[PDB]
Amino acid sequence: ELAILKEERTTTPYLTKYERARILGTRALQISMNAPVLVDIEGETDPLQIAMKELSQRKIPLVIRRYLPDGSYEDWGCDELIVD
Amino acid sequence: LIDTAVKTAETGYIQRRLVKALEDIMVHYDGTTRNSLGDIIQFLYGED
Amino acid sequence: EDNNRIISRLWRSFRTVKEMAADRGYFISQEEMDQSLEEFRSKICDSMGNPQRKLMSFLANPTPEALEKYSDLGTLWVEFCDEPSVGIKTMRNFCLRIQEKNFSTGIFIYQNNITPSANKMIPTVSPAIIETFQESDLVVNITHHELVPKHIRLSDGEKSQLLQRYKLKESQLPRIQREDPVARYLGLKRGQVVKIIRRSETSGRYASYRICL
Amino acid sequence: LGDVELQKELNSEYEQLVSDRKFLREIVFVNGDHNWPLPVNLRRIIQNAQQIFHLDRAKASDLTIPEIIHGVRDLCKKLFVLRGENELIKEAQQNATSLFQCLVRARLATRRILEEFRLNRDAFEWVLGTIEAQFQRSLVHPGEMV
Amino acid sequence: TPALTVYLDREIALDIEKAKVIQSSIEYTTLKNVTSATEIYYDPDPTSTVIEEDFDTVEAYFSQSPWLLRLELDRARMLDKQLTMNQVADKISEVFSDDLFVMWSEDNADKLIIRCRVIEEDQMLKRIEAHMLDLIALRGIPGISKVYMVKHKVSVPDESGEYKNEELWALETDGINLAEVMAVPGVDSSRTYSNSFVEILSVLGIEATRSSLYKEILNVIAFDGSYVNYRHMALLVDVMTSRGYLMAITRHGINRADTGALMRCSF
Repeated sequence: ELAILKEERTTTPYLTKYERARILGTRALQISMNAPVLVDIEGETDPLQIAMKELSQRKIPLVIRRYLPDGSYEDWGCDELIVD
Repeated sequence: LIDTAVKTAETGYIQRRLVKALEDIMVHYDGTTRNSLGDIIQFLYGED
Repeated sequence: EDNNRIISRLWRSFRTVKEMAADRGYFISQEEMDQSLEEFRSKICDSMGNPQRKLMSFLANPTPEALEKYSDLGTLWVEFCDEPSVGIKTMRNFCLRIQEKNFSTGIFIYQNNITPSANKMIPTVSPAIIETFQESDLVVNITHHELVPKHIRLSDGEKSQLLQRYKLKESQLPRIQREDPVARYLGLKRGQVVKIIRRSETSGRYASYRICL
Repeated sequence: LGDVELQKELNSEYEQLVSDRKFLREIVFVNGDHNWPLPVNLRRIIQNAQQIFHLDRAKASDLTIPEIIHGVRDLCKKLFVLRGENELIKEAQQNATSLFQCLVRARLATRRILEEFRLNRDAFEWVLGTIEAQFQRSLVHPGEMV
Repeated sequence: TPALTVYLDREIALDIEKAKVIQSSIEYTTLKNVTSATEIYYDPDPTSTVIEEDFDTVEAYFSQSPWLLRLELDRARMLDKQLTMNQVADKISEVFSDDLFVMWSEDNADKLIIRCRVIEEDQMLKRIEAHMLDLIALRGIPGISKVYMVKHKVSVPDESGEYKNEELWALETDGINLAEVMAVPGVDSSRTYSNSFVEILSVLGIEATRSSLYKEILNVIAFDGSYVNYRHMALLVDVMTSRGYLMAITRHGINRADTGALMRCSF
């Protein structure tokens, strides 16, 4: 109903700056509060740096839910979104 | 000197009014420019 | 002289009205919009040169393309007011003539004004719909001024699909006053949606929708 | 020299440009001012391609006109602004990129490419990919309190 | 600053003399301008006058209450506006028919005098004199104090396809009357523009209002030499007229919007 099926998704597939920032902050928080890390850490002890690297590898388990003006939403995966 | 002193406050007031007027307009995903209620002012921001 | 300029103005107004009727979807004979000034003089202006307003009324009918596109585009009657001023009796008899002739749409043109009492009973001829236009207001066609863009009405299917596209509500769209001069010229009615395409210096052709009030 | 199947493609593209010039010159810009803000600068992309492949000298181009016009025509339909299969969506897409597509064609004309730029095949491919990506990043994002 | 920019006909735009004629036509010179003096002479005898300024002229022209309303005119004004005194008499005739007999001198007479005879009345004569000095319009659209024979330069395409300058005459005015002027013959009625976008809304609808508003804002900002991205000013105007009427940016228009109360309250 408010959801829209993945076959007919119409929103842009690039990841907007706001989505980037929100995902980075959310993940870095989670990372910084005992959340598992989906990629390797070598020298970047900074949780924000860990989040940046993990996004660069497209290994972040978060789904964006964008709200259409009407009220309907669609579900994009951080995996599928084309990160520039 | 007098001219500068007068002009500054008036410019501040006008800027305040404008900012208050448009403060709610944002760009949704559909590419249309709507205020809070959902009115559509531009269907494609700036026409591009 | 004064009469000559008066006749020229009357002819220009008549041309405006004819073009308006053409635009809304109603056919006219092609040469008629091409009607020259002096043939207008002979056709209407008296021996002394005085015009004959009753000699101006006429009829028009929907073009089949517009007729099928717009379902309700019914017979249109036009008429000029003989009286320089308008009273209740004139509008009463005009409404009766419209009703008897059974024209879904009628247009009245005065010269000076309409008494407010007469204006009051204007919307009292439903479902037949009536309108008025001052003569001077029709000297120059506005849709042919540089700034004005070209409005286009939509069909029920077109407007419905448009609203389905954005997932909207009829109120959510930009609104154009039904008393907007262009709205009158196009005989706009509540709930209709007219699309305006505009010369945009960032994409050239920006298509703008509007709803009427 | 003297061929026709190429002459028809060239004629089609030239007529497209003639129509574009008429449209712009008679509708958009009445006075004649041809300087305006538009997205994704081109001259820079052209000269970056030139440098990246050392495109000076009079070395003959090894690029077929049909490939050039095929890419250009294909490109004009790839500039995504609204993504969806409704007719109105497609009409809006067309309306948005009108002047940008006009600019693109004004630049990447076969004569222009082959003489003033003398690109090669891979150079042209890179130019097209670059224009695509640069435009795609140049969009207003959702949420901007414009 | 009410001002109009009136485009002349292509023929007249390059024609200086026809531009002058058209301007003279539009210019709203009323009888108040032309009048030079107004004196009430009590002429007991309707058949003649006891005043030497026009005694010979009125007597030669000849072949009720006796109060006479006698007014003088300035030759320079009539000749400069190109309208002759007999036309003034005629116009007085149409406006007031026959309540005042209009006896008119000749241009060869040094003082151009139009005589009015009435048909307690002494005050009524002065009242007629006042109403006359004011409520008679000779020529020109109402509301046009003055008009300017502004010259213009415009880019024009040429035969070869180039764009070439072309000097064209034009009329600028002080005073705004949009609907009436377009119907004045000798003027391009498809382009004429006014500086008061309110009249644009009144006459040429809303979209023309949008465009005129944007043009005015752009001119105001850019006059110094600055520049602003067009999209911003476009957003401003298109918000200003989203509902269809000028949502003037103040407490009234903003608050008169039917948005949430918390919004309009804070402002």
